[PDB]
Amino acid sequence: KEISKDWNTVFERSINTLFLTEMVRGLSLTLKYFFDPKVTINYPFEKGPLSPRFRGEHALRRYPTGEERCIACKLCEAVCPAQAITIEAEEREDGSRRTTRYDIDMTKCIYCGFCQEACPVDAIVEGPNFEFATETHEELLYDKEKLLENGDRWETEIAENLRSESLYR
Amino acid sequence: GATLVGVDKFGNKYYQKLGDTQYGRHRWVEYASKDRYNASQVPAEWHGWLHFITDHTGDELLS
Amino acid sequence: YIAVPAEILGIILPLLLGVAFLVLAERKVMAFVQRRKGPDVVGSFGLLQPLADGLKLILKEPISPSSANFFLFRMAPVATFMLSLVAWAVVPFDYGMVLSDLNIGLLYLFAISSLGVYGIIIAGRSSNSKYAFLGALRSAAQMVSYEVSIGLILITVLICVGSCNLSEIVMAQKQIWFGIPLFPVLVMFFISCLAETNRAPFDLPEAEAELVAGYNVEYSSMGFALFFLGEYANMILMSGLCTLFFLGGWLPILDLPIFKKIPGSIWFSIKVLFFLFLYIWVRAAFPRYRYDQLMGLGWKVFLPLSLAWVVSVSGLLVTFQWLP
Amino acid sequence: SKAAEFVISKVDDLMNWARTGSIWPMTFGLACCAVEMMHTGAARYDLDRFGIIFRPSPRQSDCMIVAGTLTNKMAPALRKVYDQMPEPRWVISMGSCANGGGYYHYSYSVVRGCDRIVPVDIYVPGCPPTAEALLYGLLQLQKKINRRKDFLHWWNK
Amino acid sequence: FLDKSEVTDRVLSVVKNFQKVDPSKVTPKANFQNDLGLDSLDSVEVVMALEEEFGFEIPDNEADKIQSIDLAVDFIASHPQAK
Amino acid sequence: PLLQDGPPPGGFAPVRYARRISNTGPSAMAMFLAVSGAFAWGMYQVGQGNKIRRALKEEKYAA
Amino acid sequence: MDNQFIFKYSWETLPKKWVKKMERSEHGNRFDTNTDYLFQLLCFLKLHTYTRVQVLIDICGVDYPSRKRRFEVVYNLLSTRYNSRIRVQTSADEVTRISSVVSLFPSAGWWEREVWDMFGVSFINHPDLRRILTDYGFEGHPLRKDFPLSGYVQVRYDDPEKRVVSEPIEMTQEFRYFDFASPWE
Amino acid sequence: IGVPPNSANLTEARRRVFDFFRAACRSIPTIMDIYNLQDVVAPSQLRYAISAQIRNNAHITDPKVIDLLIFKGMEELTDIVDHAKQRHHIIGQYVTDFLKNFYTSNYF
Amino acid sequence: NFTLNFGPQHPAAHGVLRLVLEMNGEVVERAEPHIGLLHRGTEKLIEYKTYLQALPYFDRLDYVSMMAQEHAYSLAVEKLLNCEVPLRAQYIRVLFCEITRILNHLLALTTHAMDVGALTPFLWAFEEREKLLEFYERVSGARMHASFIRPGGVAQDLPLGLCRDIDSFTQQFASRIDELEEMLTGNRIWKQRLVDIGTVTAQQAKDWGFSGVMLRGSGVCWDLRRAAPYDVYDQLDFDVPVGTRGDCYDRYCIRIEEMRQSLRIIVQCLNQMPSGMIKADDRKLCPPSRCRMKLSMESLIHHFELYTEGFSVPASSTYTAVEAPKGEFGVFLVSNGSNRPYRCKIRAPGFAHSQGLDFMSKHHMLADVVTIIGTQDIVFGEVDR
Ligand SMILES: CCCCCCCCCCCCCCCCCCCC(=O)O[C@H](COC(=O)CCCCCCCCCCCCCC)COP(=O)(O)OCCN
Ligand SMILES: CCCCCCCCCCCC(=O)SCCNC(=O)CCNC(=O)[C@H](O)C(C)(C)COP(=O)(O)O
Ligand code: SF4
Ligand code: SF4
Ligand code: SF4
Repeated sequence: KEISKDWNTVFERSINTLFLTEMVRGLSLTLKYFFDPKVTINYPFEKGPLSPRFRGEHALRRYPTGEERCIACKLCEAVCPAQAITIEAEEREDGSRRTTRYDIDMTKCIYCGFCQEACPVDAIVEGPNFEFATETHEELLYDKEKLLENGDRWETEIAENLRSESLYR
Repeated sequence: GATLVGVDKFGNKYYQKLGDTQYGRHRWVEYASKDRYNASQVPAEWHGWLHFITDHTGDELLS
Repeated sequence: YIAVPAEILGIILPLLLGVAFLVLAERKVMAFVQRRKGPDVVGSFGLLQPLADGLKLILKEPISPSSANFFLFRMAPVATFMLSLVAWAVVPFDYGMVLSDLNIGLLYLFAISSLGVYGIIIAGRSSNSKYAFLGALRSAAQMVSYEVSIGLILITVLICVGSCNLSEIVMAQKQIWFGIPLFPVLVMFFISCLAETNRAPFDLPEAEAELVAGYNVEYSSMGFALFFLGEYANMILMSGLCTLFFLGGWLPILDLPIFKKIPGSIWFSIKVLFFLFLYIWVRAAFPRYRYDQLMGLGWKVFLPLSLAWVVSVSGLLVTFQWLP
Repeated sequence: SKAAEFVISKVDDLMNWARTGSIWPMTFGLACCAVEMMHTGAARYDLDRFGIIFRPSPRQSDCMIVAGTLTNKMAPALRKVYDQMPEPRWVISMGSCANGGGYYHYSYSVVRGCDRIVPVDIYVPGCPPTAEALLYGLLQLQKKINRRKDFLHWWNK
Repeated sequence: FLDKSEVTDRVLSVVKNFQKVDPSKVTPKANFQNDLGLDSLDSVEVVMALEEEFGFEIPDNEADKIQSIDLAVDFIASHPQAK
Repeated sequence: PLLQDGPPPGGFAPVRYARRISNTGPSAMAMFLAVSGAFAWGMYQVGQGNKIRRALKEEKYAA
Repeated sequence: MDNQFIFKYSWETLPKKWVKKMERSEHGNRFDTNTDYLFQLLCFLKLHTYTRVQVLIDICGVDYPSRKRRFEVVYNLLSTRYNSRIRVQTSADEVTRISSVVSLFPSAGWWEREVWDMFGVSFINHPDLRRILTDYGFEGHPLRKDFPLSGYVQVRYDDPEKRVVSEPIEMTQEFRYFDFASPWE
Repeated sequence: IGVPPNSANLTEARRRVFDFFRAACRSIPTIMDIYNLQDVVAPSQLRYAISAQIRNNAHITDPKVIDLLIFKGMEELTDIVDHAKQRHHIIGQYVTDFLKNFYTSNYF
Repeated sequence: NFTLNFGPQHPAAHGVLRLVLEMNGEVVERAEPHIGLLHRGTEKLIEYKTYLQALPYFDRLDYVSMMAQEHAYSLAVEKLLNCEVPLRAQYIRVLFCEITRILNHLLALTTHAMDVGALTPFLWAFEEREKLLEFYERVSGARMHASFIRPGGVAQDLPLGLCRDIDSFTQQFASRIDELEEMLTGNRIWKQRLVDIGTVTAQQAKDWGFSGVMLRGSGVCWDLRRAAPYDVYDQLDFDVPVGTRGDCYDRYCIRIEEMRQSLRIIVQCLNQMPSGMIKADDRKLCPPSRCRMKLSMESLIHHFELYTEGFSVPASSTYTAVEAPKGEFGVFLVSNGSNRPYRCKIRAPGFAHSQGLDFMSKHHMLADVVTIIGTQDIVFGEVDR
C-alpha cells in the first residue's frame, strides 16, 4: 500500500502534477541550448578532425630514388581478410623482383590496415584520403596505376604520417 | 578573421581561429573557384593541416 | 462592390507563403534546439529552401490512380483547405484590418473548426486501406473530443467580454489581457489547440498510421500536400486565436506612451510568432503521447476542469456585479 | 532558334537548382553503415544544412541510400521498394558491402552488390564510410544532377 | 439420397482419365488394385478424385476401408451433401 | 619508448558521478499563491474595465 | 560452487546409464550422454536442489564428416544460483531425430530451429520447426562441411520478368584458398 | 503440432506418405487462389506433378530417410501455403546426344 | 482477426526488422518476428580464415559495441592458447570495453526515445558519441570498426595525448548525463509510456535466457564481470544496479546507472593504469616491432610466418562469455589444431531477447510494441550472424 497521505505533502504533490512543474523544468532546458553555440561544421570548407593513424585511400609508395617499394612478397595478399588484393609478378630483365599486376578491389576492401602492417618494406599504405565517391563501379577496381598515382599525390603527407608514428609499433 | 595562415598554388586560402576550451571554427578553407569546387582541392601538404592530422602549416611541410 | 476579390487574394497568398516559411521556421528552430544549423546552404539563411522544395514537388510524376470513385479523394483536400481558409475571414488584425465583421464571429469560428473533421474522415475512407482509414478516424475522434474543451474555454472568454464580436473582445482588453487572470485557462486553451491539430505530443494517431503501413495507398504527388498546407494554416489560425482572446489582440503589451511609433498590426504578429515558436518548442521538448491515454486525458482532465473554470468565472463576476 | 536557347538554358539551370537544393533521401540502412549514415544526419555533419532530410516512405523520396549488406532474403524487398519511387530516382550505394560484395562477398545468402538489383549512380566506398565521405558522395550526386539538360534533350528530340 | 444412375456415371466417367485404364475394363465391379492393376498412390488418387468433383471429403479412417467401386458409389449415393 | 601515456603525477582530478540536482524554479505554494492573487486582481481589473466600457456605450447611446 | 565439486557430486548423484562420456578440465565440465537420455538428463539438472541449472545458454552444433555420428549438438547451460557452467553434448545423424528440450527451456525453440536450418538435425515434438535463418526456398544446409562457401545459387534482377530471380552461381572471381599449413606441426 | 518421433516399420512410412499427399491435395485450392492463377493451370495436373515427385524416390528403403523426406515435403508445402514464395515460382518449379554435347563444350 | 506486418524503413525499428503480428483489432495477441534478413553467413566464413583474419567479423556482429565482441574473441583465443597478458593491455582493454558500454547505452536510450517520440536527446547523445568515436579513431584507424584488440595484447600503444583528452571528456560527461536525464526521468509522459509495459519475472527471464539488463531489470543481481571477472575488474570498484520490477522503466534507470558506473570504471582505469609492454612476449601470436623485423632474422621469420600462416591453436574447445552491453555475449570455439578455427558459434544476446518479444507483447496495444522493441536494444547484426 504505497501511501503519501499527509496534509502538507498532498498539497505539494497535487500542485506539481497540476501546474506541469516537471514539464516546465524539462522545457526550460531546451531553451538553454537554443542560445548556445552550435557544434556543427560546414563540411566543404571545414573538415572534421582526424588522426595520423587514419585508414583511407590505398597508396603504393616508392623510394626517393624512384624505384617502387613493392617487391611482390605477397604478404599483403595472404593477410587480406577480404581477399581484395590480387598480385602477379615476374623477374624483370634487371633481375629485380617486381609486380606487373597489383590490383585492389576497393569494393571488397574492408579498410582494416592488415595489408599496411604486413609489408616488410612499407610498400603499401592507407593515406588520409576518404573522398573516392566514384560514379562507376569499375572505377573502384584500382589497378596499380591508380595506386602509384595516389602514392605520388600523397607522398609528402604519407611520409610525414609514417615518420610521426614510426615510434609506435 | 582572427588569423590567415598561408595560401595555396590553386588560389584557395587557409584561415585559423583559436578557441578557449571547446572545439569549433578552428580552421577552414576559402576556395578560389566557384563552379561547385568539387569539394576536393586541398593538396596533400595542406590536407594534413586541415584535418588536424599535423600541426605543420603545409608550406613548412613542403620543406 | 468589386473590391472584395482583391482583399481575398491579399489574405490568401500571404497565408500560403507564410505556411511555407513556417515549415522553414519549424525545421530551423528544431535544428537550433538540437545544436544544429538546419537549412543554410540554399539561399542566404535557408530562405530559398521552401521555394526549392515547391519546385521539386511540382517537377515529379504524380501517382494518381486513386483506385476509387475518382471524386471523394480529390474533394477532401479541397474541403479541408477551403475550411482552413474561410476560418481566416473574421480575424480582426488591427482595427479595420478585418475582412468580415460578423456580429457573432466566435460561434462562427467554433462551427468552422467543428466542420473541419469530415476532410480527414473522407480522406481515410476514400484511401482504400484497412489501417489508414482507421488512423484517420482516430484522429477525427481526437479532434472531436478536444472541440468541447475548446468551446468551454471560448465560453469562459465570452463571459468576461459579454459580446461575441471578435473586434470587441480585443477592445475589452484595454485594462488587462484576460491572460493574467485566466492563465490556467490560457494553458488549457493552448493545450487544446495543440491537441486538436495533431501537432503536439498529442500526435500518435497518425504517427502509427504510417509506421505500420508506410502510406502504401494512392499517394498523389502534391495533391496530398493540401492536407499539410491546411494543417499548417490551422496551426497559424489557432496560434492567432490565443493572442486574440487571452493576449491583447493588437494592444501594446507593457507600454508607456513612448513606443507609439510602431503600429498595432505588428503587435499582433509578434504574439502570433511567439505562440508559433512555443508550438515548435513544445514539439521538440516532449515525447509523444499514446492514444489510449490521449482520450482519457482529453475527457477526464479538461472537460471537468474547463467546466469548473466556467462556473467559477461566472459565479465570481455575478457576486460582485462585475458583468459587462 | 538561338534566341530561345537562352530561355531553355535558364529553365534547365532553374530545374537543376531546384532538384539539387532539395534532395529527400530515403534511408534504407540495414547494417553498421546505417550507424555512420545516422551520425551523418546528426548534429555534427548536418545533412539538413544542404537541404537533405530523410523520408520514412519511398513515395515521397528523391533518392535512395543503400547502406549495409544486402542478403538474398532482402533483395526482393529492396527491388520492390525501389520500384515505388518517382521519375528522378537516384540510388547511392553507401559502404563496402552495398557497392559490390563486401567483407563477405562469398556467401550463400549475400547479394554481391546492390547494383545487381537496382541501378546505382554513385558508389561511396568505405567500411564504414566516414560521415565526411557520405557528405562528399552526396555532393558528387548533386554535381551529377547539375549535368542534366533534360529540357534541352526534350527540345532536340 | 442420390439415384444410382448419376453416381454410377460420375464414378465411371472420371475413372477414364488415369492414363492407364481401358474402356473394356471399367465396370461397376472392377477392383482398383486388382482388376485395374492400380497403384496404391493411384488408389488414393482415385478416391481423391471421388472427393474432388464435390466439396465433401472422406475422413482418414474411411480412406482404405473400401477401394472398390461398389461400396464407394453406395457411399456416394448415401451422401446428404451430394446432389 | 620509455614515454608511455599515463596519468600525470599525483593522479587526475576527482570527478562527480552522483547526479547533482539543480532544484530550480518556484517551490511549494509559491505558484499557487501567485496564480490565485493574479486571478483575483485580474478579475477586479476586468470588472473595472467592464464598468468603463458600459459607461462609454451608454454615453454613445445617449448621443 | 567449485568446478570439481560439481564434477564429484553430479557424477555420484546422476544415474550411471545416462552419461556415456564425461570430462573434467579448466575449460569446462562436460557430460557426453546418449541421444535418448538427453531429455531426462536435462530435466534432472534443471530441478535438482544442488544442481539448479535454470537457464540454457545456447544449443550449438559441430559437423565431423569423419565419424558415423556426423553431427554433435552441444547444450551450454548455466546455474545462476550456484554460479557454475555445465555443458552437455550428444551425437546426431543426418536422419536420426533427437528429442527437443523446448518443454524445459522455452528459449531453446529458436536455437533448435537454427540448428535444423544449419545442420539439418530434426527435433522430436518441436512446435513449429522450420528454417529460420536461410531464405525461403533454400536448398541444402549451409553449415555442413559439404556445403560450398559460395553456395549453389545466385540472385539477380531479370528485366523480361519484373522480379528478382535465381540462377546457378557464376563467380566473377573464385575464392582463392591459400594453403598455409606446414609440416613440423 | 510437434514433429512425429520416427517410423519403426515401412507400413508407418507408407501411411505418412499417404497422409502427406492427402494434406497437399487439401491444400491445392488455397495455393490456386492465393497466387491469383485460375485459367493458366488447372488443379488436375498439379496432382499428377505431386504424384510424380513422390514416386521419384521409390527406391528408398530406410524408414528414417522416408520420414525426413516427408518432413521436407511438409516444409515445402507450408512455405508454399503462406504468401512467402516468389511469384510463379511453383509453376516454373512444378511443370545422337553425343554430337549435341560435343558441339557445345568439352565437359558435356 | 487480421495479421498485418511491419518493416518500416526509417530507423525507428532499427531497420531490417520484419514483424508479422496478429492483433485482436486494437490489442496484439501474438507477434512472430521474421529474422534472417541480415544473415550474412559469418559462421560459415570464419571456418575458412585464419584466427587473425576472422577478428574483424566480430566488429561487424554488434556494431555499437565493437570492442566488446573483440574482447570475447581475444579472451577465447587466449584461453585456448594459455597466453598471459601484461597489465597495461588489460587496463586499456577494460577502458575501451567501458567506452563501448557507454556508446551502446547512449545509442539504445536515444533510439528508444526516438521511437517513443522524444527527438532532442537523440542529437545531444550523438554530439556526445562523436567525442568517443574520435577516441576510437585516435588509437586505431577506423572510428567504428576498430581492430584494436588482438588476441595477444592490443594492436598498438596509446597515443601520448589520449589520456588527457579522455579525462577532459569524463569531467563533463556526468553533467551531460544529468542534462539528458532531466528530460526523461522527471517527465510524466515518459513514465506513462513505460510503466507497467513488458513486465518480465525473474523466473521467466531465466527461462527465456534474458541475461543482461533484461535480467537485472527483473531483480536478479547477475553480472558477468562480478560473477566471473575476466580482466582487471577485481581491482576496480563499481556497483551493480538491480531493478525492483522490470517493465521498460527500471531497465531504463538501470541503463542510466550503468552509464554512470562505466564512467566511474573509466576514471579508475585512467588513474590506475601502469606502464609496460602491451603485447605478450610469447611471439607466437604477437608480431615483432617494425624496427626488429628489419634488423633481426628471427623477428622477420616470425613476422612472415604469422602474417600468412598465423598461430596454430592447440586442438580443444572452449566457451567464453563476457558482459557485453546488450548482455551475455558468448563465443564457442572448437579448435581443430590447425591455424583455422574448426567451428565458431557466436551466442548473440539479442537472439534470446528477440525470441522473448512474443510473450512480452502479449495483450498489449500496438503503440506498446515499438517501446518493447526499443527497451531491449536489439541489433540484427548479432541476431542474424
Ligand atoms: C506566458 C504566456 C504563455 C502562453 C502559453 C501558456 C503556457 C503553455 C505552457 C505549456 C507547456 C506544457 C505543454 C505540455 C502539453 C502536454 C501537457 C499535458 C499534460 C497534462 O495534461 O497533465 C494533466 C494536468 O494538466 C493540467 O491540469 C493543465 C491545466 C492547468 C490547471 C490549473 C492549474 C492551477 C489551478 C489553480 C487555479 C487557481 C485559481 C482558483 C480561483 C494531468 O496530468 P496527469 O496525467 O499526471 O493526471 C493524472 C490523471 N489521470
Ligand atoms: C504444391 C505442392 C506442395 C508440395 C510439393 C512437394 C513436392 C515433393 C513431394 C515430396 C517428395 C518426396 O520425396 S516425400 C515422400 C517420399 N516417400 C516415398 O518416396 C515412399 C517410397 N515409395 C513407396 O513406398 C511405394 O513404392 C509407393 C510409391 C509409395 C507406392 O508404391 P506401392 O504401393 O506399389 O508399394
Ligand atoms: S606486402 Fe607490400 S611489398 Fe609485399 S607484395 Fe604486398 S604491396 Fe608489395
Ligand atoms: S585494408 Fe584489409 S581488406 Fe583492404 S586490402 Fe588491406 S588487408 Fe585487404
Ligand atoms: S561496408 Fe563494412 S560497415 Fe558497411 S555494412 Fe559492409 S561490413 Fe558493415
